[PDB]
Amino acid sequence: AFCAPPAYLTHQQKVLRLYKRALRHLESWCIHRDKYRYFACLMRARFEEHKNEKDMMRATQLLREAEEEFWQNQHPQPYIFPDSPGGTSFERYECYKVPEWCLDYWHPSEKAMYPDYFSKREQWKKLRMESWDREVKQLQEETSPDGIMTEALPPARREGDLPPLWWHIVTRPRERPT
Amino acid sequence: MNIFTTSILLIFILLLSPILISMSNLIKHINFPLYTTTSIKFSFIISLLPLLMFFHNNMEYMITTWHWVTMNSMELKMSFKTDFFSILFTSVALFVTWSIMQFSSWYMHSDPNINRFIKYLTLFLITMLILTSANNMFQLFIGWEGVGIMSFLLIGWWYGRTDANTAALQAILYNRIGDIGFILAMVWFSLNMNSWELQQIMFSNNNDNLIPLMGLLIAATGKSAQFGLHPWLPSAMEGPTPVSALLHSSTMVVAGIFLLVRFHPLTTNNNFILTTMLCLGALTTLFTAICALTQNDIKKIIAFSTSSQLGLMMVTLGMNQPHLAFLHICTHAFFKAMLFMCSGSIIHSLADEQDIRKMGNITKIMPFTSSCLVIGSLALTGMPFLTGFYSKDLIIEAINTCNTNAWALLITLIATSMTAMYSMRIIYFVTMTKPRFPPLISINENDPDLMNPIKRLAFGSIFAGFVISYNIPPTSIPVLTMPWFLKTTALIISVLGFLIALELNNLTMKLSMNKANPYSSFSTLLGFFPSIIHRITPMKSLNLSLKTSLTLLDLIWLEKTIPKSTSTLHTNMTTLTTNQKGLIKLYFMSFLINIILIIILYSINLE
Amino acid sequence: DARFLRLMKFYLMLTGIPVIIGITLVNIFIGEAELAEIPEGYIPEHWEYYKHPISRWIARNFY
Amino acid sequence: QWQEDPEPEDENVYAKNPDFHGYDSDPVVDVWNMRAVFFFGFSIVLVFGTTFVAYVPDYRMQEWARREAERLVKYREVNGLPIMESNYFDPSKIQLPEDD
Amino acid sequence: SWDKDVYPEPPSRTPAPSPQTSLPNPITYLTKAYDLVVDWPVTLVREFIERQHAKNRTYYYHRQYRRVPDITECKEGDVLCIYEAEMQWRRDFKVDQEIMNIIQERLKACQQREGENYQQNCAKELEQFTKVTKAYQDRYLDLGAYYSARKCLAKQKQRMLEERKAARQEA
Amino acid sequence: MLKIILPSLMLLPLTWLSSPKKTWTNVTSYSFLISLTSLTLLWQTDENYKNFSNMFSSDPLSTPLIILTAWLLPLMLMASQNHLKKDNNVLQKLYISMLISLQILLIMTFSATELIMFYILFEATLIPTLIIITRWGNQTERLNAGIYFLFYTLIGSIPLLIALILIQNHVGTLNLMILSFTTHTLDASWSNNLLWLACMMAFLIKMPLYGVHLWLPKAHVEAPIAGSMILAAILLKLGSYGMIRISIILDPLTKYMAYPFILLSLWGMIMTSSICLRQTDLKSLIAYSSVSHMALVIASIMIQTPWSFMGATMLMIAHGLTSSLLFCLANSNYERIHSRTMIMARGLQMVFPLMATWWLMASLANLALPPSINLMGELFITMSLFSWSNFTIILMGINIIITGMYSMYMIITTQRGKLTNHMINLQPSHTRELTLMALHMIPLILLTTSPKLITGLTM
Repeated sequence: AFCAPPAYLTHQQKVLRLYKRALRHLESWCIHRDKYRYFACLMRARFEEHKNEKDMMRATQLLREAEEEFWQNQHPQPYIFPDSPGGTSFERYECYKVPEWCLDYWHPSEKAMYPDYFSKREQWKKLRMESWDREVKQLQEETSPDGIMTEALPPARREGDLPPLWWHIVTRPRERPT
Repeated sequence: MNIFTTSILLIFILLLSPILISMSNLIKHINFPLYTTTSIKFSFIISLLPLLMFFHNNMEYMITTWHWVTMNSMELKMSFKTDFFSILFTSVALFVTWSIMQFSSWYMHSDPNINRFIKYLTLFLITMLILTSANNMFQLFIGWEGVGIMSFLLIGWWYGRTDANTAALQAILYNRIGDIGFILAMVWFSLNMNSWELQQIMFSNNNDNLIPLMGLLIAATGKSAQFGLHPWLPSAMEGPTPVSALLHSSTMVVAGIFLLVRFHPLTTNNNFILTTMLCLGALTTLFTAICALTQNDIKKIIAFSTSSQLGLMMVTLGMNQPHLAFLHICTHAFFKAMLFMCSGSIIHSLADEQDIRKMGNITKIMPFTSSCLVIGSLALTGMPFLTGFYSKDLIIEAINTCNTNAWALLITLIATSMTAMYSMRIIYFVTMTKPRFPPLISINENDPDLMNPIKRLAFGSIFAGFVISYNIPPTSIPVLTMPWFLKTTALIISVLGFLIALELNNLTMKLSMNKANPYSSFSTLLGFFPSIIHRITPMKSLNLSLKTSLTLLDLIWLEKTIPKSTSTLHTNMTTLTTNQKGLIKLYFMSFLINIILIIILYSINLE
Repeated sequence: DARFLRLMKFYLMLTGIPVIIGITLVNIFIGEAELAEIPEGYIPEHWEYYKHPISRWIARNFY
Repeated sequence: QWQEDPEPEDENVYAKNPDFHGYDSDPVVDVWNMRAVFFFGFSIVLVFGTTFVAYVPDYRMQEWARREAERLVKYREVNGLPIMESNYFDPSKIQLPEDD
Repeated sequence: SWDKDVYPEPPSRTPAPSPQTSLPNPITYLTKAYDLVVDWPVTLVREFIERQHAKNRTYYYHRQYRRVPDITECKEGDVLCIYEAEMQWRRDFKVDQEIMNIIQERLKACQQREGENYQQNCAKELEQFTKVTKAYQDRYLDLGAYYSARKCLAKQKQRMLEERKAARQEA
Repeated sequence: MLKIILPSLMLLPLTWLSSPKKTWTNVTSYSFLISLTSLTLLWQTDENYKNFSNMFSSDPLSTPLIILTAWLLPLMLMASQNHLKKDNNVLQKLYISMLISLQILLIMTFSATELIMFYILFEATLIPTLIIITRWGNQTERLNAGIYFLFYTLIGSIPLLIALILIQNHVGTLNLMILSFTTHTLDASWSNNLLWLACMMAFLIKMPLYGVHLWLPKAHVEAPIAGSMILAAILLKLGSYGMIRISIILDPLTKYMAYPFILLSLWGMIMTSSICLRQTDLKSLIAYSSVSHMALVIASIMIQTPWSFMGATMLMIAHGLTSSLLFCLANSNYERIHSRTMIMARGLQMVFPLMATWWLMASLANLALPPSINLMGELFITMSLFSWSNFTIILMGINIIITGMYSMYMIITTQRGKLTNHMINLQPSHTRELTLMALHMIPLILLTTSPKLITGLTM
């Protein structure tokens, strides 16, 4: 979520994510924790066996055979953490995640009830208006001319400068606002 | 003629007062949930009086309140039919909603728009009472569509989930497919009888009523979530569990069975309709009781159980036993809603977790909720002398003691076994194993909003079937002389189901590896019905609507034919006519052509 | 939005309350006329065929 | 590139007048347009016209027809006649062809 | 208040109470309470309002239209005679609808009061219904949304022609 | 009728002689008052329709349309104040004058006893409409839209004029009271069939039909909010009023010359309601729903049964109100983002909570939610058709399904879902547009309370 995936997926990453999905589906089959511990030790044994296999031709072939075996004997209704994709409470609170700019249309009456908050808010807005141009130039001056980009953001190299493109990560509405 | 009607109307007045307040400035100050709960409680107490007067004299009324519009030869009025059905259902639904209101005041303390939630619950209750106390079919349709839209709004209570709006749209779609048959019935009765009132429709008893009865049956299929149109009900579990305990468990889904009960004087003389009811209900019962044997989401299990019981009610209606089906309707809500509310407590404590795999023992850590859940599961099963028994016993007897299709009988018994089975599945993975839930414990079930409604529903689940079945008049004649292996068959079935599930689970405790057998992937996945239909039929619909309907015709071919052919024709004739060369020689040659043409026309025509 | 609702309620009530009250007075004190038979040799005016006071007052003074 | 003015910038109408009703930029005009609309639409029309209509009597001869149907069924049950004859027009009034 | 000869209502032979136990009926006492608490103040309000009615009492009559030549007595093209006759036909048509509605209401009420024994005890109302419906059918049915007196007349004439030809034949 | 028309005229000098600031308030208020004055037509205490002169009259069919036309003017004026705020005073006055002229001509058309006045005004309603579209629309397709709108109508109307003149030469008068008592069976022949075509196709193109309906979405899409409102609500009802009035003299050729049109309407209902699913433009969606709804009116009028005419009148009134409402709702969001695509703004229930109830109630009236009068019309039309042929309910029901489907799709993908956080320009709702939705909705409640008014001559 916070990080952007790379251009392509390496082989070790593929293997780790297969390991994770296999252990999760196995937890789903092996509902009881002891059963799960046992068959998870077995699964780690199955992985670690071909762990020092140096060749790549056979490595990818083993990986694809494992993906096939996983798609087979795959729990149709695997466990899915509630707040995660496919879960009960996935976006259950995405209806109360009102952004911040909805306060620029508030009525002075509604505002007089929360004065300190809006003083702080104007402070923040001044902060942003000041840091904008500096972070923009920090971006334009350190783009690799190779021509290929990476989607990742740089930090605030110079002191007194705020990290570029922060007002949407910061100010991000909370995750359970009520 | 005064007290009865007075109360029948004051109930609606009370249900309305909260909503009229919701459109006022009081709601800012007053506590609206408590107000609504009190109003519902008082409505229930008031409704107890018509119930008494009916238990006493067994008189039923027809009450015309407001004359809406007279269309030539056909009058429309807001008429109420306070029979056994309407009165008893009103009282039961009001008790259950009284409980749900407290449970929501506790289950939704964190929701800012909770007052809107209470208002929507009350609106659904009003629409259901209209759908249940109506003498006219337009009023029935009003309640029908109102229940539909209220389901849409309550399931879609969280309008950020693109998976809840889907379920709401799903329900809308299926219930409109049912509305089609409902409207077919209305039309048939308006043309062949000239009235939508039941008192005048009853004189169609000696006619061929296959068309409107099939309409009503399609409507019941859609609303009671029968086989062809079941999926929407479980998918409706995207909504908060009070919604599931009120609408999609006990009252709304029951509207189809109630409707077919209200028209039983016309089915008794049609065997086609009875047999198709029988088959549809038995098939639903089997299919859902199956699909529930492998579901890990408690809500979905409690919902497939409801679909199975609806199939059983339709079976009952198939062998000409409507009063039994309605008594099961009334006795089912108690323990089903208590079951949903126990689930909701468990879910609110375990931080939204709904997957039994992460529930564990709940006796030690929630003894009260657990006892209530066990009472609910028992009442759902036979467990003699609880609420469920006093109906399901006679259901099984009637089915095994009548000239019925043998396959329906067989799969109904199998489905009662499976009822016991998945009841035990819940009781095992939620009440008898060792924990799988996170290690931090934030459990609290002491709040009186959680305990009082649940224990009221428990008193119900225990004594209400006895009470009713002894206070009701004798409607039908039960067969009470049958072999031992038929009067004790429901209990044998449930017991064998309990034992078999117990063995299977004590086995899955072992260290062998479970596998994806093809006979379980069929149950775990709703029989593939959604997986294929919900993405083949909309695909065709939405690709047709574009390719063949919008572009091909509207944007291409009608344009080419009419306007963009007239335009080309006229612009080409223009290019012809007006693209001259500016030479007087040629103009005068054409003038000569015209001279000659006129002279020739004259010569031939007149000389 | 609350402002719009406040204003709508105010401006509806501003005339609907006097109207409701006048109607209640008319129906408590004056009320409706009662059916009858035309006395011989009597021509009832067009408004003497209607029932309600508001109805027949309007009818008389405007129709 | 030919000369034109650039596309303007959208404005927040509540910026300068937070008590804005949507009618006009000048407040007084705004308030009085709002008040006139509300008055003449809700207080005047939707109330007085509603009453005027609710107190229209015998709309398209509906009450009178009921009263007369009562009169007629009474008379006809009391005098043996039926409640409706299959022929509106007395045949004596009708001369059918002398078809041959 | 309302005529019995039009909306007849049988006398409702009521059975007397036959208490056969020692417990109290919670409905008779609740009913006395409801009477004393509700019916009395309401009855008083009603007395007061009916008195204020008696003061400044008002009357209203039933509009009697005289008979005017039907369209049979009108000529082709004479729009005055035709206009009067057609307004009459529409009046009578509305009246016939209201009659049919009265009868449907009588049928509904009968079926409701009888209950289970409505095939018996409710055949007179159903017979009147069948009769008036046959008539209405034969005098107002197959006309379009533009029903008038000329169309009813043509329908009557074709019906009488078919019947007279079924009678002449077979004689 | 003069007491309703002459005030509508004096509105014009009131518009022009008024100070630039007080020009909107005066006209709006006096238009409301004229809508009030138009409520006397409901004083019908008999079966004898109101004839005020040899030219002006009002039956139970024309009275609802006249009241709707007198009530829509102030709503259009209001809706037309957020745009035109940056236009010059003279342009605003010209817009208001166009709208007033439309009101006047429509009240005349519905009050006309004779068909030639009806035709003249039926055609005069093209000039102000075309001007509104092409002068105050925003995109370049304004012009093609206006062209389509003009010439579909004129190519349909010319034969109508020829047929009216023929009827004049044959009968002596085009009066509607006379042509109803002095009527004769039309001998079945190709000449009289072409007469039927001439008398009908102008209205059928104005309802419209399915095969000829492309002029409507282009206009609505490219028309400012007021033009869309008046068009949808009235300028389609015009064709149904014409057909209902003129179908008395075409008997019995309507029995077998209708199958083509009944069929086209019943099928295009399905086609258009399906289009309303795969449609990116909200205005186009509303327009295609309007076509789907008017198909039922056409079929009903074609079978010419009492239930049919009644349902048609109810559906006309209700559809006018609710479609004007939906276009108002759409333009509300348009004024913020200036885009007609229904996919850009899809979380507006988290900012406009009250305006969403208007969306909800409208989309519920769009579909047939009872006891709405949008539903009583559909129901009685379904009943009339079922009596016609018991195989119509198939198409009627699939249309019902698709209707629920696309209305729910509209409100879901527009209000519900995740908010578009980049839309910082989503100003809260204006009291004015809120009043607009309220004025569109409350009359629906009131009609549902008293449906006896919008039934028609049959009842």
